[PDB]
Amino acid sequence: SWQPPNVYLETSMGIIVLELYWKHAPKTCKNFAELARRGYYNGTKFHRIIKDFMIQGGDPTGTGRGGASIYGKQFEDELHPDLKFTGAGILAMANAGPDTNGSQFFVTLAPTQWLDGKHTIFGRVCQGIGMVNRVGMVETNSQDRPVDDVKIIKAYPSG
Amino acid sequence: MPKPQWHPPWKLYRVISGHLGWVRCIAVEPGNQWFVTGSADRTIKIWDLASGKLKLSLTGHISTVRGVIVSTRSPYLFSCGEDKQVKCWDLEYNKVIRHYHGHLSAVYGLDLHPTIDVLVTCSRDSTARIWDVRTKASVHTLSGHTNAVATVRCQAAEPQIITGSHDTTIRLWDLVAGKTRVTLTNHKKSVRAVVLHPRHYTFASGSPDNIKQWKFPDGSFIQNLSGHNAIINTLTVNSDGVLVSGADNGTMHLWDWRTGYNFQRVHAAVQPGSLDSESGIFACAFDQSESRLLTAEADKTIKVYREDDTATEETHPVSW
Amino acid sequence: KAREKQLEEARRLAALQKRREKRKRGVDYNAEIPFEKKPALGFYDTSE
Amino acid sequence: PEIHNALAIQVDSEGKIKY
Amino acid sequence: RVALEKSVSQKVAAAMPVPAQYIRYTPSQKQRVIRMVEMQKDPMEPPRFKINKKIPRGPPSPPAPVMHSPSRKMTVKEQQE
Amino acid sequence: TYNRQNWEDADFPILCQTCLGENPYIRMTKEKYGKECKICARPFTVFRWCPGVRMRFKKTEVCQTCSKLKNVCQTCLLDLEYGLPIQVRDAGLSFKDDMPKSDVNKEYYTQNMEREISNSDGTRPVGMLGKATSTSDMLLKLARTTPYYKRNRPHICSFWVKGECKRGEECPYRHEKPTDPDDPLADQNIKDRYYGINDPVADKLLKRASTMPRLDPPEDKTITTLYVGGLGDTITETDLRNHFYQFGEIRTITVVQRQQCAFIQFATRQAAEVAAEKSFNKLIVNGRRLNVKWG
Amino acid sequence: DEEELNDYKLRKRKTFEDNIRKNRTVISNWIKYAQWEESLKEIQRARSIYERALDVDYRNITLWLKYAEMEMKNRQVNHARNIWDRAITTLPRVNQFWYKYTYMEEMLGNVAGARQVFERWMEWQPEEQAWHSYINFELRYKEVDRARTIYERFVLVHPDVKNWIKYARFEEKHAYFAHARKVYERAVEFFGDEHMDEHLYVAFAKFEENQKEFERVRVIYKYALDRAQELFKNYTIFEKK
Ligand SMILES: [Zn+2]
Ligand SMILES: [Zn+2]
Ligand SMILES: [Zn+2]
Repeated sequence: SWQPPNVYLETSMGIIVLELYWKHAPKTCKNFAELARRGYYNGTKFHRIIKDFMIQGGDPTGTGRGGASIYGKQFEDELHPDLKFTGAGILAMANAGPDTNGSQFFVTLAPTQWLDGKHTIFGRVCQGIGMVNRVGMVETNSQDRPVDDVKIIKAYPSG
Repeated sequence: MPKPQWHPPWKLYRVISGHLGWVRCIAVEPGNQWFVTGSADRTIKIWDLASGKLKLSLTGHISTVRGVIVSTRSPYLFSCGEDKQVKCWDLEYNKVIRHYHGHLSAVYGLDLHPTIDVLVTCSRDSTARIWDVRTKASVHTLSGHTNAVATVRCQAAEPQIITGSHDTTIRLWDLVAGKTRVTLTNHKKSVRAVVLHPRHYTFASGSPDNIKQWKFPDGSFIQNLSGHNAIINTLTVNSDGVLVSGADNGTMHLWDWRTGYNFQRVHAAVQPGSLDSESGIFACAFDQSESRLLTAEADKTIKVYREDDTATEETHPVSW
Repeated sequence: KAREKQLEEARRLAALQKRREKRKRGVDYNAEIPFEKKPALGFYDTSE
Repeated sequence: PEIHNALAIQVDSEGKIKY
Repeated sequence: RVALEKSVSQKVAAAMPVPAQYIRYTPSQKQRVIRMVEMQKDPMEPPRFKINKKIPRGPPSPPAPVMHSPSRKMTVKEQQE
Repeated sequence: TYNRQNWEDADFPILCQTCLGENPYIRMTKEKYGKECKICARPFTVFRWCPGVRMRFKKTEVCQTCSKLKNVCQTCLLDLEYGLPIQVRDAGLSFKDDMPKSDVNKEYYTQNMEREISNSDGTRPVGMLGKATSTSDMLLKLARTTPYYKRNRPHICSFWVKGECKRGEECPYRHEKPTDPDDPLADQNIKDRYYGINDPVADKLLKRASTMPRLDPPEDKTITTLYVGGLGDTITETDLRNHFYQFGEIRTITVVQRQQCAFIQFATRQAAEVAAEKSFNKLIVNGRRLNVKWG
Repeated sequence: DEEELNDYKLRKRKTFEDNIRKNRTVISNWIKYAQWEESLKEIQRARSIYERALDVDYRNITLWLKYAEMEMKNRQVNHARNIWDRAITTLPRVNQFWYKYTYMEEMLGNVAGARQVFERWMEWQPEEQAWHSYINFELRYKEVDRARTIYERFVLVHPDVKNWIKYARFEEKHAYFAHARKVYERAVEFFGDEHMDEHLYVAFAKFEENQKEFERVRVIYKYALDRAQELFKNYTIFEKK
């Protein structure tokens, strides 16, 4: 199967090496690796950008509620205790509701334990947490997106 | 660097006098039968184009007439002056029939839309005003220039309104909203003349610093026609690609529009009893046949230039 | 010069005597900024 | 997981900060 | 021409000397139906408010960046010239 | 010589739920340039309606630009999101915004903000809403949830106060005794209510909110162990661990149904203080409300 | 005394506002009002006065200079950085703004990343004093490959015989003799190859006389064969040595 430990993502803010939680969520890590291989999360703008809470990119719809994953239609969020949205550099999926998650990746530098139970964490940001914190510090509009659009240039799912 | 195309030089062939003030503006009737001059004599004179005979003289302005234009699609003559009043003359009775009023200072020029029949005037109160012709209603007041707006140009394509002002700025406006769109600040001195090319979707602006060719609609800078370092008061372009820059010191320069190559420098003489300081081109215009150049010189003369057919390419070679 | 200063001193003395015992549609410059123009923000600043 | 006023800086390609 | 004719008609109708709608309101705090009715203007009735209130002119548009050729510094002989 | 305030003519008034009434079908009247604004003194589109059966025929008072600037109702002059005076919301969030008081400066500032809003998207209460992202500090404790219709009650009949209301029960005004005129709550300048300066309702609600220690805690001598009552057997240690996981690392989380107390302690003093402030009569987990105190 | 001071400040502000309203375009009234507001320790009032004066006429150098100096004389460093960023983005051709911004961010700021900010000025192709000050700034920050790229862009952007001689002296002083010889060879090949300047050849002969006298004699013979009085003096110096 596809169980990469860490992947790389180069964008306009910089290059970040993010670990994947394939030990607790192997199916979500395989879906994220297949979306990075197919370029589903590459080139899509940041749909959701909270005020220094969680910055979500790679959503193909761009409104923060749509998007398609590698498993087909919507992916069920199977949260685990080893991969929780807590601390700094937590990688998860910005799901609006339960059992509906796409291929978008959200980096959180703050505590998100309230949304940790309703979403499956893809992994952790081993490198480039400062770039995600600088991207999430920009002011956004009421639709969780600023006037300028920031996307992902390249994605390498090595492993 | 391509070689410029050879243009034949021009020569003065008649000088018309009779005005008792500085001739400030020249317009040509679209059927090429006659032309018309406005002066500092507070009179507007209709002159025959071929014979040069004085056809008519109209009074009614109280100060110096600064701009005269003839409507291409109506039998109307529009005159603006230093008396803060714009007059629409019906030629059908040779009388003033409409008074456009509302400028706070002297009107320095005006232009007509070729399609919509709307009027635009630029004045010394740092404003341009857009007037509906029939209702005499100022439908817009373009403001944003910090000094007096020396000239205005109008065209059917976007952007419709071009303004050059004395605060070294050119503003490309939007007609329906009355707001500016593009501001060009490249000139160092006062932009006194703008002219639009008939077919290449480009325009040029004149200042004592340089002449600058740009590109519609974004106003991107194309070329810097250098030389002719005097106070350029007027700018006209031939349909054949000849650009004529006339200055306040009396010197005239002729350019190829494409390469920006000056091929002729013409400094005419003055009236018999006249000072050397009274040499200056206030306005110039081609005819409808694009073969006669008519200049309004500051010695109360109209000077008319013709093409010199005897010259050939080896007699007047193109430098570099 | 000195006469206007003496008149201002006499007016201040009369004002203090009346305080010890409209605005004419004007602008009071000592109460707030007359025409407050905030500086433009960009790339820096943490206030004071 | 296992851990438990300024303006927006715009950078395009190699262009250091869009001013 | 259509936009300018609309502007001319609005300006003349403003300068000319002299039905109930239904809308849906979402208060965002369910929905309501509001019958928009304009009250009748009294023709026998003067203007209400003083409009000759002059204030100083506001700030303009933010200034354009100034392209120039590099400045030729004049000599001192040019300065007494 | 050509600067003046433009007249604000727009439909769709911005009102509270309480002043709008309770009927879904409202009959509505609009004047184009009826009255002037009560703050910025510009003419504006005046909306008038009856909110219900025996109400007052409430009408809009301030213009739409002032109400969009301070995010308040056009009649009640209270906040749209919370139903509070703007002095209370400015004490909660930010009081450094301010506004000029002299009429020429007020008209100039209002014209500048009107031009800024008209050059913006159209409906945004400037960057102050960007300073309003942090919320629920103490304002949600005293915010009303029910529509307080008693401020749509009609006025007191002045003829009945002198005992000469000849209409009797036909009189739509209230035939009851008024409030105390010696009470300082009865002054209520409209400009003071808009500017948030010495409003007595705001002072009374600030004194009422200051007497409710919903975020005080700290009743232990440098001990992070705090007892949350009201949990019982309905709330277990899993909900306490999920609440303390947002604060970071928890030293001890336990629940005892003999005393119905949840013992929560953290290794960090700030995390334990945040957990005690979040559970001080404001936390509900598993259907059980918790009140934090010393244990 | 407080009421008398308030009346005096109100009278001074009324006279300043009347002098502003009488003549708007006279900027000395704005400067005097802003300096009087700064002298009474009202920073935001003077900032509003300066912003109003810049809204009246933004093209004046002294308004930007005085408002940035008022920001720098207080502790508002980030305000001064914003003021300088606005002054650079509106008026790029004024070199005094660039010079005072670099002295503020180099002495008081002490940030090397301002050099990257200085590279914004290198987009604008300034006069040669900017290149010389950047060479000396990179020498003060102890960088020689960066200064080599700076001087290469200086030779490419502003080519002159004195510029090539300064490049040769900078390559000689940085202990890169092979790079100095390659720069002298490129200057001989490009700068005045057919123009016959006879000054870069003298510098190449001096560098060769520092290096090896046979190549210096060959360079002096080639300069005498290609050519003035200075070439004859250099040939006589090569024959005497
Ligand atoms: Zn309300
Ligand atoms: Zn208002
Ligand atoms: Zn009664």
